[PDB]
Amino acid sequence: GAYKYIQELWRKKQSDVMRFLLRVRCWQYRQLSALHRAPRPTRPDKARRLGYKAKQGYVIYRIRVRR
Amino acid sequence: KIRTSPTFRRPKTLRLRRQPKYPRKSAPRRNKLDHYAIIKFPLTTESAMKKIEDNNTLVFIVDVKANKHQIKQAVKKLYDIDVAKVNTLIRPDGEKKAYVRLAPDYDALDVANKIGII
Amino acid sequence: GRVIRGQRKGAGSVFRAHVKHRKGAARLRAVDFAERHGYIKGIVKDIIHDPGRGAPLAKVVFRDPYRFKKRTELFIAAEGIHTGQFVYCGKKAQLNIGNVLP
Amino acid sequence: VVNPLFEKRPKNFGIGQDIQPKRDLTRFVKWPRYIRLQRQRAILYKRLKVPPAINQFTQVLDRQTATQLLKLAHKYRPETKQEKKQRLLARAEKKAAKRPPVLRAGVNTVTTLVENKKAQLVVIAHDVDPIELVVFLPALCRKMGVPYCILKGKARLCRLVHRKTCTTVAFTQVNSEDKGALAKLVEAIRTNYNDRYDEIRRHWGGNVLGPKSVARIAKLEKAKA
RNA sequence: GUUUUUUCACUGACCCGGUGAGGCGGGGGGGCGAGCCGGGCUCUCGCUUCUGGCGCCAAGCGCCCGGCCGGCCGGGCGCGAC
Repeated sequence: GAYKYIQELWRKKQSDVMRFLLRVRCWQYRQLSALHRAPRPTRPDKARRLGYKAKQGYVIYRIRVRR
Repeated sequence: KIRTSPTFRRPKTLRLRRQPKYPRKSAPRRNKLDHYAIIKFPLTTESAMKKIEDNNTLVFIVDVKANKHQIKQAVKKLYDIDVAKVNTLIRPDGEKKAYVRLAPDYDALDVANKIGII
Repeated sequence: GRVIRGQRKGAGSVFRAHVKHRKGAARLRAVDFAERHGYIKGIVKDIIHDPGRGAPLAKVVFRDPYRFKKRTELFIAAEGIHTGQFVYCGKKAQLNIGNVLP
Repeated sequence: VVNPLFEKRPKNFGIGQDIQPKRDLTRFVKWPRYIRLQRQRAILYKRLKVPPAINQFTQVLDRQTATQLLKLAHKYRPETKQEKKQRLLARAEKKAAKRPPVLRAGVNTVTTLVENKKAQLVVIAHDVDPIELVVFLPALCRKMGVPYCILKGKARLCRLVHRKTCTTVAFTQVNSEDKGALAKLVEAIRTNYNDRYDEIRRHWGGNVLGPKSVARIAKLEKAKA
């Protein structure tokens, strides 16, 4: 099943693959506004767990909090 | 085809007009400032009855919202008469007083018998 | 426990500059192709007094190298500038007074 | 015959002498924040040392082979929404009065039949935006002996199915007549991905500077020789 | 090789300055200088400085393309403006 392969792939955030993807997206997300609508979940897999079904009426925003 | 200006201005996108699937309110709210509801009562004051006999006018008490145009039809529609001009002042009481100067083809003191003031 | 005068000066409202009759921001002309690779000619219109500046300014009206309009820049007036003097600005412009170059 | 008034009136676009013409400024436009953003994302992919699990979606099936796989994949359209209705009229003919092979779309219903070895071929799309959906799949097919191929476009792979986009497409069992073309597609795929995956694992993307920064190194090479 | 690590420039986040983000970087066509008996090259400039005018909405040279009776009544597209 596809989701379990993305599941453990998101647990190796220290990896060469995910030290690139979390670094070039963290670039990308700073250039967009502080609080805007994401067209989809960045993680389909993680949103599966938290109850997001990909039907009409479910909304996902991508907001930043100053650290 | 090349960008002639160095500023990307937003392109003029098509917009559609309001086609309502239901009207918001069921009917249009009726004209509550009628020609009866705009002129309350004519003043029968000695100063007013002087103004009617001396200056070819009538003195009405008018609803505070009224224009000089609305009165110019209000006195025309209800008394079959014409108006030279209207001079509206709001009294210290808080009500409007229209000095409806009648055109000289009609008589002011004679039409005061029609409205029933003496 | 009262704030000192310098701390109050930093805030604003009262210790701000009186920029009403100030005849504008004394700055150069913006760099473009007619500054970097060659020169451009613009005439000195009138030397003028800026209230809140010891030195006078100069309305130097250049022709716009791109648009039909005619641009006007508030320069710091060099000593020996006069009205109707041609002030040239850019790389290939000469080395004399007012004549700005890199 | 000729008109002597018709005069050549030329312009001298030398600096200051005459006004400039309406020439190309496309590459000096202040673009919207989203157009600037997506462009210098594509640039960071070309500068930053891209790890080879992401770079393997640049090694794509070429122009000549892509259309050949789509040709046979166009035989196996999963039925249209209105073709669905046309099966349940062939139903109450027998009641009142086996299935043909298709493609299997998505990452779930492909990767559940890569370990199972019920896929004779996998068709990966290269431009899945949250890449992690697919990153594992080129590696997965190498272990289970399923020939994986990567295509240029998730939309054009989503054309074969009746949707907007589709990430992956697999062949389970095919028509006994049309095994020939399906088997010849495998050899050009298997010997271009699966037989050399350990070469794909040592294949780094980006680390290429700007073309005026690359062209300044050439100046610092042509000065000492 | 692997890491600790001083030292040069690298850009790619990140910061700054200007702009109405208007010609940036390579390369070529085109002019000044250098070397071989029309020849193929190493590098330089690339158009406005004698005066309180004028300059925008292209002339020019190409090429297809609308009628009526190969001759008569126009629009569009390229260099010009690599």
